[PDB]
Amino acid sequence: LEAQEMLWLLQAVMTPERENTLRSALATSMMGLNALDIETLNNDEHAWDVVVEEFDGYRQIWRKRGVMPMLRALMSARNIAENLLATAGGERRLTDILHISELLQEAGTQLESEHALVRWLSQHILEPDSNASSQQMRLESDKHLVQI
Amino acid sequence: IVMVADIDSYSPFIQAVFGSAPADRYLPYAISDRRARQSHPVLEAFISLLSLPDSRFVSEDVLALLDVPVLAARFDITEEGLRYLRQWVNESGIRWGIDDDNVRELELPATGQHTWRFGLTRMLLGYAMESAQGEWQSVLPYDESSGLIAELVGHLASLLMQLNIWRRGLAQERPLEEWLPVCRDMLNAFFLPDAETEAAMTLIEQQWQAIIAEGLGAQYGDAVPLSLLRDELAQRLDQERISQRFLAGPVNICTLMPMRSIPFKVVCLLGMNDGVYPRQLAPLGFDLMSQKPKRGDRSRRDDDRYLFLEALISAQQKLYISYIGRSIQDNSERFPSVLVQELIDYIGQSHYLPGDEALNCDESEARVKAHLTCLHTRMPFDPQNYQPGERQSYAREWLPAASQAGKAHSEFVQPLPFTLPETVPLETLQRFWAHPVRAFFQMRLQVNFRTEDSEIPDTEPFILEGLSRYQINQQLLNALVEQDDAERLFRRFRAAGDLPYGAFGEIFWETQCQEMQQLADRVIACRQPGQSMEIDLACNGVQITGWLPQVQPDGLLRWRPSLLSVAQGMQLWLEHLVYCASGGNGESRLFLRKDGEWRFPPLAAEQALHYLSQLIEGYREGMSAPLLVLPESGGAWLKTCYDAQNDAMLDDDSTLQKARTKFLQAYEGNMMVRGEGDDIWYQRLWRQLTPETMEAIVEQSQRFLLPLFRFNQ
Amino acid sequence: AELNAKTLQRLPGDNWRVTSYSGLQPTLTPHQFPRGASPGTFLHSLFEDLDFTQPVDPNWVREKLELGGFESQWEPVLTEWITAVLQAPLNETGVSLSQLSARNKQVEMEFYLPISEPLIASQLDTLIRQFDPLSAGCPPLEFMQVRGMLKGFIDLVFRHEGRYYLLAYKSNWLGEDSSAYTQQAMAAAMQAHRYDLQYQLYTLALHRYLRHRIADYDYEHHFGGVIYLFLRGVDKEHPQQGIYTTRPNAGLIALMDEMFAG
Amino acid sequence: FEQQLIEDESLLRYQACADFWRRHCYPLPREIAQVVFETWKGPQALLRDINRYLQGEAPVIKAPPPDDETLASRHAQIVARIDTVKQQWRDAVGELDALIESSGIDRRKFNRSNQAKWIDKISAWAEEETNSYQLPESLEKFTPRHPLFEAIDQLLAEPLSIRDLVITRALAEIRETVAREKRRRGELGFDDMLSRLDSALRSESGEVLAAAIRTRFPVAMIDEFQDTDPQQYRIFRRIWHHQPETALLLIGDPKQAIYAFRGADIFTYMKARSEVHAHYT
Amino acid sequence: AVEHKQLRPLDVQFALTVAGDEHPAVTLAAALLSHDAGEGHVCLPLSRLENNEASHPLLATCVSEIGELQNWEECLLASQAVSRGDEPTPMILCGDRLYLNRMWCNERTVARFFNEVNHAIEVDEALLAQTLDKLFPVSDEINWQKVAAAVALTRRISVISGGPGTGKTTTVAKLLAALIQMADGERCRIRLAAPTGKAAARLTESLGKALRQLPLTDEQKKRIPEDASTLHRLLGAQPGSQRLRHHAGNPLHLDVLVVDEASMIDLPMMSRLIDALPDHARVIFLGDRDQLASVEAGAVLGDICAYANAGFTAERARQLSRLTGTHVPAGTGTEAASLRDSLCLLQKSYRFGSDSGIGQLAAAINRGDKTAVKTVFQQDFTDIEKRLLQSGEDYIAMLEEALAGYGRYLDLLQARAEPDLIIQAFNEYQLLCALREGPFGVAGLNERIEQFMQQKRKIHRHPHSRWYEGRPVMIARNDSALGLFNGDIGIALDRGQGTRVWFAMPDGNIKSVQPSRLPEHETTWAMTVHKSQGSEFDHAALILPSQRTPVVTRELVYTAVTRARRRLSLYADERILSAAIATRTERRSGLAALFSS
Repeated sequence: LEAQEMLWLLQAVMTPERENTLRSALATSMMGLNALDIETLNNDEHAWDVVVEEFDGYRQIWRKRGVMPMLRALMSARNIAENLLATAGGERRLTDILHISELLQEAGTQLESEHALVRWLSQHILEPDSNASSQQMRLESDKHLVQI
Repeated sequence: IVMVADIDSYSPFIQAVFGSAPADRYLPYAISDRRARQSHPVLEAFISLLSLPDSRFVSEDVLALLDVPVLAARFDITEEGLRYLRQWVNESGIRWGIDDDNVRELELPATGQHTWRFGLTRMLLGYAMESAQGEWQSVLPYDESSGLIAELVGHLASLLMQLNIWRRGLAQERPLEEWLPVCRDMLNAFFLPDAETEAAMTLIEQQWQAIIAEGLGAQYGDAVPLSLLRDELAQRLDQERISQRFLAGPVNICTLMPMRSIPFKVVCLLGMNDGVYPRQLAPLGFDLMSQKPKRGDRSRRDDDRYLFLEALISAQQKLYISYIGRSIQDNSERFPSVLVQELIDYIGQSHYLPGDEALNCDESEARVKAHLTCLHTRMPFDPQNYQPGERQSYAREWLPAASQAGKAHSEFVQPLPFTLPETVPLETLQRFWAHPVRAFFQMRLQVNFRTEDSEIPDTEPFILEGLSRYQINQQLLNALVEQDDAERLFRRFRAAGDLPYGAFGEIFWETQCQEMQQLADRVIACRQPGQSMEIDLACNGVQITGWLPQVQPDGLLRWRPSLLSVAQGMQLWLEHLVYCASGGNGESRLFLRKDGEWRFPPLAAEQALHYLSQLIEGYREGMSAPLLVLPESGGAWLKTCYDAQNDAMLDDDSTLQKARTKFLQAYEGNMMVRGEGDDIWYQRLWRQLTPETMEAIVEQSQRFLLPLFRFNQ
Repeated sequence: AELNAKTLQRLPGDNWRVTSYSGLQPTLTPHQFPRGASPGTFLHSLFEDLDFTQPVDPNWVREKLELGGFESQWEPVLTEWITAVLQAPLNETGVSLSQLSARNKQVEMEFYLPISEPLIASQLDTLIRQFDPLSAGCPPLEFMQVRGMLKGFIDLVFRHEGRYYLLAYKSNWLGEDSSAYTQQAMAAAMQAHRYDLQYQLYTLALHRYLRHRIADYDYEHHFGGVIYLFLRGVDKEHPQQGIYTTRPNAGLIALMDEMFAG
Repeated sequence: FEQQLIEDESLLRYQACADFWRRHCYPLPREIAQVVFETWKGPQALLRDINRYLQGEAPVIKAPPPDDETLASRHAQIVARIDTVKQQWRDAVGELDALIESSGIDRRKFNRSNQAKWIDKISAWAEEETNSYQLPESLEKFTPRHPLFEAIDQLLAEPLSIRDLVITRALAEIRETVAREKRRRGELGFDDMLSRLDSALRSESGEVLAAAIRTRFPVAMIDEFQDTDPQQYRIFRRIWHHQPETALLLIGDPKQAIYAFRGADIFTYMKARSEVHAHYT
Repeated sequence: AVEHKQLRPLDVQFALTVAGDEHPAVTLAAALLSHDAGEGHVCLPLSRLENNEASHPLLATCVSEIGELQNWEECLLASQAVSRGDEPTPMILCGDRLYLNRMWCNERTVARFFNEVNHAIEVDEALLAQTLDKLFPVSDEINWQKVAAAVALTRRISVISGGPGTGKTTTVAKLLAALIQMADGERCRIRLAAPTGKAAARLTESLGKALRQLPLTDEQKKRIPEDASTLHRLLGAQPGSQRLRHHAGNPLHLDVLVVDEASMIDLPMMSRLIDALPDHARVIFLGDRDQLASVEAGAVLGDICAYANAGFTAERARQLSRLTGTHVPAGTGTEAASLRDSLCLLQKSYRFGSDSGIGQLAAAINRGDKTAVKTVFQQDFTDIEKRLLQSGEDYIAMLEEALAGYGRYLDLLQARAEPDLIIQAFNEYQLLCALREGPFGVAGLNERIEQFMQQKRKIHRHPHSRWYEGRPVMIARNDSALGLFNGDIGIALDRGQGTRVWFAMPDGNIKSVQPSRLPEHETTWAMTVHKSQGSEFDHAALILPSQRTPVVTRELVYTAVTRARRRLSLYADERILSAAIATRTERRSGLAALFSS
C-alpha cells in the first residue's frame, strides 16, 4: 500500500490544482490524519490554501532539486517519520517508504520528464515482477526478532 | 575530492544526499566524468525508429513514441490528444500489428482483427456510423470518436502510414553511398525542428555523417545492413563524457581516471568493496600482448592499483575510505578490496595504540583495525549515530525521529457532527448500502481513492474473465430476456474483437449462451410487463424521492449474471422496503447464477416503515462514524450463526468457531479469489484485523444484516 | 538518553566558481540567412578553419556545407560573400586579413584569469563608467561576488607591423536587413548585448599575456585595439559597416589589473 | 564479443507461446478446437503447464508422436477408433447372454439405452461412463464372450487425448522461437551460457577448445555439486574426464539436493558417483 | 472554398479506408463528404459534386457497366459503402444528398421530433387570456412577448427566437408564471438546460431575480425551478464513454424543459437530448436566429428558425387572436403548419430602440452591406464609431482608444480601491478579436497590450513573476468545486494578504482564490467572439484581421454588434466589412427537404 500512497503523493505534487487528488493523497496512512482533521481541512479554505502553497513549493523543489530532496522536505515538514516511528508496527512501513524513495531516485535520474517517473512508478505498481533490487529488506537489525 | 569506482551507480545517491541538505547545511557539488546524457526522448526515439521493420508495432511502443513532444508536434498531436488516444487505443482493440501484411510477414495466420489497420477502420467507421447500426465489413464501429476530436485519429492514421513506408524502406540492405540521405529524410519526416531539440538532431546528423565518412574512407563496396548502423549509432551516442566542472570550486565528484594525480587536502574514496574496485577488463584471448608481456604494456588492473597508490600519495591532510561491508538485503558480509585489506594490514602491522603499549602483535593490530573501522548504523534514524562522543551526525531532520519523543498515529474513526437533511434520495441510500465504508469516505469527507486505469495488454484476448466477461454476460442476458437473436449479438461482439478469433470465440459464445438460456428459462418463467413508478416517502421526518424501474404487478423482478452475494441481497431488500412502503403487495425476487435466488415475501406497512427507519438510522450513523458493516463476511458470519427453523441465533462453541472460519474465509480469500479484506477502503482503517474490531463488525452485522436472512426464502 | 545533533557554525564555502563571460551576463543573401545559435557557430567554425592567405575555393565551401548539412544553393553566394569579407580591411590604417601570415595569427586563445578579491559590481561598474564612453546608458548588471578563476575564449589574436590586435566574431544579427548597420546601431548593439565587459576583460587578458611573454612591454606601444566583426553587416561598398574598432583609454587596464590582483 | 544479458525471460516465452497458439490453434475446425478448449482454455494454461520444461534442458518425451502427424490426423484416428466401437455396438445390439449376479442390477439395459442414444454423431470427444459397465474385467468380478466388451476395454485402456501432441509441438516450437528471437535481438540468458558452452563442446573443433580450457585452468574444485544441471556435468565430463595433469574435485552433498524445482537433479549426482572411482567423506 | 481544397488527412484516410478497391468516384465523394462534415455541413448535394469537380468526366471514364453509371446515384449505389437506408453502411444517400450514417440518423431524429411529436396541448383559453392580461401590463398594441408565451404554453415543442436585449428572460418568467397559474393542482417539475456553465449561472441568476418579482403563493414558490444544468450533466455524459444515464430506456422525469441558448447546440447533442425526452414533456428552446453557428458540425436553430419568416397559419392566427385578444397577422401559404406554428419572432427590443444605432446596425447586418454602410455613415447615432485599421499608426490609435476605454479600470486599479468596483469597471469595456495568434488574435493583442502597459506608466509588471498586480485571467475548463465556470473573468490584485485573483460570483459576492488554485488561466484583454457568447459588455470594440479568413462572416459581425450594450467600436477595412456581410456561413443540411414534406 505504501507504493500506492507514494504514487498518490507524486500525483498530488505534480497536479496540485485539482483538489480531488490532493485530498486523496492527504488522507493516506503515510500522512496519518484523523477524519476530523480531513473535515476541518475541507471546511477551512485558508488551511487548504496553505496546503496548496506548500505542495506548490514541493513541486518547485521536485522540479529543481529532484525526488529525494522533495521527499526529505515532505518527511521533515510534516514530521511523518517520527510519527511512524512512534506508531507500533510502522518501522517496516518507514523502511519500505525509504526503499521506494531510493528506487524512485534511482529511476528519476535516467528520465528527463517529471511525469515519466510517475508513469514508471504506476507501471512498476502494475508489474509485480521481482528484481534483486526491488525486494523487501530487513526492517531492523538492533532489535532481536524471531526469524522465520 | 571524492572518487568512486563507478560514477553512474553512485551518482544518483550522491546527488540525492547533496540536494536534500538545508541552506545552513548545503555545500556546492560538481559531478564530472559521468556519461553525457543530453536528450533521452530524442535519441531513444530515433533508435526505436531505426528498429522499425524489426519492431512488432505493439501499441505501447507506438504510444511511447507519441509520448515524445517532437513526434507529437510533427503530426499536430497535443497532450490532450495523446490522453484521448490512450483510451481510444485501449478501447478500440489495438494490440499489435501495423498491417495484415505485417502479420503475414511474421509467419502468422491473417486474423484480420486486433491490428492497427483494424482499429483505424473501426475508428473511421465510428466517425461515420453509430455503434447501434451494426457491422459493415465484419467491423463494429467505435462510437466514442464521433465529433471533430476524431480529427486526431486522422493524425494517428497520418503517423502509422509513415510507419509503414519506412518499414518497407529500411528492410532492404543498401550500400554506404545510399545511407546518406536516409537519416536526414527520417529526421525531417518524423521529427520537427525546435529550439531545445536542435542540438540533438545536429548531433544525430554529425554522428551519422561521421560513421558514413569513416566507412567510405576505406571505400566499402558491399552492402551494409540496418541493424549494424543502428548498433553503431547507439554505441556512438553514449560514448560522450563530460568533465567541464572538474575543478570549478564545488566539491568534485568523479570516477578514478588513470594518469591523473592532483594533490588535494581531503581525498575520499567510495565503492572500495571487492568486485567493484579494481575494475577488471578481461583480455580478448587472441591478443599477443597478453601472452608475452613487455615493460611498456598497460593493463587496467595495474592502472587501478597505480591509481590507488596515487590517491594514497596525493592525499595531503585527510584520507577517507568507505566501502559496503554489510548487505542491505540479507545482511551478508561484503568483503572489501585487496588494496584496502593490504592497507589496513600495513596500518595494523606498522602502528599501535598508546592504551595497549605492549600486549601482542596480532591483538594490537586487530585493536588498531577495530579502532579505525567505524561500523555505521543500517538506518539513518538510529539513536547510535546521535550519541555524543567521537562521531556525531549532522542530520537534524532525523533528530526528533531518533529521540522517540513524537506522538503516534491516532485512529481514523472520530465522532463527527452530522445533521440528517430533509430530502434524502433513494440513490444515496443505494450507494450507502452498496459499500458503507466507501460511502463514508467518498461522500462525507469526499475522499475517493482514485486508482490509475489498467494498461493496454500486449496480446488479443484468448479467454474471457473479469469485467469483459461480465459485460458480455450482461448484454447476452439483456438480449435473451426479450428473446432476441443471439447470433446477431455474436456477430456484433465478434466484429468488435472482444471475442476470441475463430472457433474458440464460437465455443465461448455457445457456453455463455447455454448458461444465459438456463438463467432466462427461470427469469421469463414468471416475468410480467411492468413500468417504472415514482417513490415519495416520509419516514422519521425524512423525505425519500426516487424511481423504481420495471415494477410489475407480481412485485419486483431483478436479474443479474453474478453469484450469490449479500450486497445484492441488501440492495433487493432495500428496494423491497421502498416498494412495500407505498402500496405494492407482492414478493421481491432476484435470480443469480448457479441456481441462486433472493426472495422476500410481502410485508405490512408498519414493518416496512420500521425497517426503513432502521436503515435511515444506519445511514445517519454511517456519516458520523465509519459504520463497520461488512456485507460479505458479516453475512457469512450471520448465516453461519443464524437458524431459520427456530428464528434464533445459536450460541454454542462449534457454531462460534465455524462462523469465525467463514469470516476468515470471506475476509481474506485464497490465492485464486480476491478476498473482501484486500480493498483500499479497509486497509486505511486497520492494517491487521484485530478481534475487537472483528467483534464490532460482528455486532454491526447482527444489528443490520439480520432481516436479510430473517426474511429469506 | 538525551541526544542532540551538531550544527555548523559558519558557511561551508564562499562563492568560488570558475565561470566565463556568459556566467556574468535576391533570393540568396546573408540577410536571408537563418539566424540561430547553430548557424552562428557554423560561421564561426568556417572563419576558424579557413586560411586567410589562400583564396577561397568553391568546392571547399561545398564540402563544408555538405559536412554541416546546409543547402547547396547557398554556396556560390557564400564563397563570394566570404571573399568580400576577407577583401574588406579592418584597421585604422587599412590592413586586410590576407596580409596576416600563419605565425602572426592565433585562433581561439583560451585564457584563465585569476581574481582574489570579491568582485563587487558597484565598485566595478563605476570604474568602467569613469573611462568607457559607451556606458552613458546601459544600467548596470547584477552578479554575485565572484572570487576565483575566469575562463575566456578569444576568437583571433594577430600582430601586424609590430603591433598586436584582437578580433572577435558576432554573427546573430537578426533585426537588420537593410544598410542601417552604421556605427550608431553597432554601438547600440554593444550597449544592449553588453559586450563592453567582455572586450574589457579581453584587453586585460591580452595585456597580462603580453606583459608575461614579452620583456620590456608597454601597453600603448604594442597594443593597437579591439576589432568586432559583424558578419552580416559587411558590404563591398561600405568598408566601415560591419567592423567596429575600439581602443581603451590605457588607464582602465592598470586599475583593473590592480583590482583583479589585490 | 558484446551481448546484452536479460534478467527476465518470461515475456519472450509468453510471446513465443502466443505465437504458437496463433499458428497452431487458429485454423482448426470446431471438432478439434472443442477438444483443444477442453484441454486448455488458452495459451496461458499451456504455458503454466510447460513452464517447468521450457527452461533448462529439454526433457525426452517417452513414446513421442511422429513428425508427420498433425492434430487433424490424430483427431481422425481417434474418431475412427470411436466409430469402430460404435459400429461393433450397433451390430451386436439386442442380446443378453451373461449371468445375472447379485451385484449386477437389472437396470443395465437402461444403461444400454444410454448407449442407444450415444451413437448419433462423432462430433463429440467424451464417451459415456456406462461403457465402464461393459468391461470384461469388471463384469467378471461382479461370462463375457463377445469381443465387443474387449474392444470397449481396449478403447478405455488408454485415454483419448490430444494433449500430448500439442505439448510435443509446443516444446518443439516455443524454445526454437525463443532462441530465434534472442539470436535476432542479440540477447543472452543465464541458461543460454550453459547451452552455448554445451553446443560448443558438442562440436568437433570445440574439443580442442576444451584443451584450451586445459591450457587455461588445469584443475577444478566444484563446490555445491548437488546443484548441478546435466548440461554442467556434460561440460565438466567433456573437459576433465581422464586427461593427465588435470584434477577434478567434486565437493558436494547428495543429502542436501533440495533445488530440484530450479533445475538441479540428484540423478546427475548418481551418474557422477557411478562414473568416478574414489570417494571421500 | 480555400480551406475546402486543402484536404485534411482525416478525410484522405477516410476515403482510402471506406472506398478502398472501389471506383475513384466513391473515393472523391467520401473525401468531399468528410471535408464537409469537418467544416460543419450536414449534407452534401450531388449537384455540387457533379458540377464543381474537375475529375467528374474522368470518373465517367473510370466506371464500366451495362448502363455505364452516368448518374451519381447509380454509381454510389453500385458500391457497398452507400445504401438507401437499409444496409448498415457508412454513407447514406436518400434525397439526392449524401451524408454519413450518424448524421443521417441524427437528421431523421430531428425531423421526427420537429414534424411528428409536436402536437397541440388543448387548454382553457379564457383562464390563459386572464393570466396573460394579469401578467403582461401592456395591452394596447401588438406585443410579441405575449404571443410568444401564448404559443409556447399552447403547443408542446416551441422555439422562441429573439436577439439580446429583447427581454427574453422576462418572457420566460411570464411563461413559467402562467404555466404554474394554469395548472394549480397538477405538479410541474420545471427543468432548465444550458450548453455552457457560465450561461447556466446567468440563467439561474436571471430567473432568480425575475421570478421573485412576480407575486406567487406558498405552493407556487415550492415549484420554483431550482437550478439550470449543463446538457452534458442533465443527460449524464461521461468523460470516458459516450453512454448517457438517460439514453434510450429511462427518460428524464420532467414536465417542462427550458433550454436556453440553442444556437450553441450542435446536431449530435440535439439528437441525444431528443432521445432522452418522454412522450409528455414540453420543451421551450431559446436563442437568436441570426446568432453564431454551433461548435461542432451542424446547424439546428438556424434551420429551424429559417421558416419563421413565412408566418403562422390561418387557423393559428385566429387562435392567437383569441388567446392574446389582439390582432395577430397571418402568414401567406402553408408548407409545414406545425413548425411554422411552433416558431415565433421577437422584433421589439426593449433595452434599445430605433433611436440607438446598435439595433439598426444589427437589422442592417442581415441585409446588404450598403445598408450597414448607410447605418454607420449618417450621424453615427452617437453609439457606433468606425476606425480604419491599415498601418502601424492606426494600430497606435487603436491602442490609444483602448487606453481610453480601459481608463476607469486603470484609475480604480491605481487608486487601491475595493475589487468589486474594479471588476464592475472591467466588465464595461471589452475587445473582441477573431483569431488566436499572430498580429490579429488573442495572444497577439494580449502581449501587445501588456507591452503598452509596460511602456506607459499604467501597470507595473515584473518580467519573471507572471502574476503582476492587475492582470485579467479567464478559466478554460469547468470546476464545480471552486465555483468558477468556463468563460468567467478574474482580476489578480493585492488586497494585503498577497497576490490573489478575485472573481465576481453571480450571487453578488466576490471570491478571492489563490493563483496556484486556478486550473486554467489565460490573459483576456481581448476575447474571441465564440468564447464571449452569453456575456454582455457596455462598450465593445471589434478588431477584424486584414487577411481574408472564413471565421469573419455575417454571423460573427452580428454577434459582435449584439455583444455591445451602448457603445461599439470597429477596427477593420471597408472591403473586409463588405465581404463579411455577403459571405454567409451556410451549412448544407437535409432539414430544408425533410420539413418541406
